[PDB]
Amino acid sequence: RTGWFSETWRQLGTADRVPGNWLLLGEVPPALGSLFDDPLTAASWDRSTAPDGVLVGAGAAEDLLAALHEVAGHPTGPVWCVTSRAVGVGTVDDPAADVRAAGVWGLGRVAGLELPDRWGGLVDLPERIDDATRRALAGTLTDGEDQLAVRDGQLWARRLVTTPAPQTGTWTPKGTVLITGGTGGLGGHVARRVAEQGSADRILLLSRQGSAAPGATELLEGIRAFGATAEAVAVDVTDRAAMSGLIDALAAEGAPVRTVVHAAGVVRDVRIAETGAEELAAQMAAKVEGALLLDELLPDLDDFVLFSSISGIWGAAGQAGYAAGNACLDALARRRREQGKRAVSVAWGPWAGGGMLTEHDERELRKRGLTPLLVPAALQAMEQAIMSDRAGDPVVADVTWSRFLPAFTASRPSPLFGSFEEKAA
Ligand SMILES: NC(=O)C1=CN([C@@H]2O[C@H](COP(=O)(O)OP(=O)(O)OC[C@H]3O[C@@H](n4cnc5c(N)ncnc54)[C@H](OP(=O)(O)O)[C@@H]3O)[C@@H](O)[C@H]2O)C=CC1
Repeated sequence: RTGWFSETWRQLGTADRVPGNWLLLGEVPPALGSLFDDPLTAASWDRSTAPDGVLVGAGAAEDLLAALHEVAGHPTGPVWCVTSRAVGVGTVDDPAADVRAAGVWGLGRVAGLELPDRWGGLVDLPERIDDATRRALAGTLTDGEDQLAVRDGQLWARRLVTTPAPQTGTWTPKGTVLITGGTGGLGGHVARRVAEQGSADRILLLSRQGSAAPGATELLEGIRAFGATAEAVAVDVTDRAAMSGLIDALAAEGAPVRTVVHAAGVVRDVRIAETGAEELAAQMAAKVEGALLLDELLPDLDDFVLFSSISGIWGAAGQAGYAAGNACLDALARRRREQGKRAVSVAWGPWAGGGMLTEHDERELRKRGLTPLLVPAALQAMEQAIMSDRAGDPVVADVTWSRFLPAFTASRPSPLFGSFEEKAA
């Protein structure tokens, strides 16, 4: 049975300062630096002394990555990371989405899994740090929650819960459908689904390999049987000149892009300790910079569909960059909807039937309570997510909680999944 889940936030039921010898990294603003008496910086810290805590001010995943490299191999107290505009609590005073800040949370969750005894947590604060905000943070740093937000002086804690699955009509995309990563595994399944519907004029499969991609010839032949024209174009989704050229040429033909499905991306297994800034950027490029470029160049679309991952929802060891990029996608969908435009980001669990996952990957996933979604089930859930009468960003995965939770929490407890614990209501 296909699991549908969503992020939600629980309002929790405060100090004037934070005692001790703290190390402040990244950009900690003056209204927070003043909570600490004589705090250390990266420059002033004598690495032989263990600070009582670390506070990292991060605007993007790279900032948190840099801070974690600074403290690697040195004893410190808990490492806490503060952001702003990184999460949407669902209150009236929620700020507008900051795509790059959201990446901090994707990476930070992975830090919790890789460095379970060292990682403190994430706190999202309002942009303007008033006295109420100062006190909420101080109480948090002085006092098991590790994914927190401050809104109107109150603390909220992040949770993952079930939602209802949308019950919708049929997805019938029209005109030109652009599928980035379209010659890949999931891209190909989506391409065939679109073709089968018989609603579109043109299906464009975009990837760096284009028509030179393995399997592309057979994929295109199969699509071309159904009525729409189809082509594979060899284009880097991060290349502004190439992307703008393609989009402009289609509009000039009277066949402008009307739907985007963004499945371009890469996945690597590299611990934070082994991930440099350049590699982090390479890991995030197609997924994040591609999506941002698409959003910019295509303000008027019927649909803008981002293929995200459970990695950006709850994290996995070795997936810092992958998780960060996926968290960015979820934020971009929120941002685009705030601008009055259609967008959905579906945070998928593993799929069966090819792509990123090898036969062996699939068997290890099942071990930790993740069963690959069958392709028909996944595609149906995709249609449901797109055609939903209400905006949301769904998490869609086949999770067996009795196996998943003990594996996920083996090295570190997780209040995120409270609703799946023994006797949870
Ligand atoms: N398989 C799964 O279980 C899961 C997949 N996802 C997401 O689905 C998407 C596709 O996954 P999947 O089909 O498995 O993976 P694939 O590797 O099969 O497909 C990825 C595609 O992205 C393309 N790509 C990578 N970089 C660029 C770039 N700079 N410009 C244009 N295209 C690029 C690749 O082609 P090329 O190298 O030719 O450029 C390839 O076609 C990914 O974004 C992934 O994160 C999410 C959750 C689960």
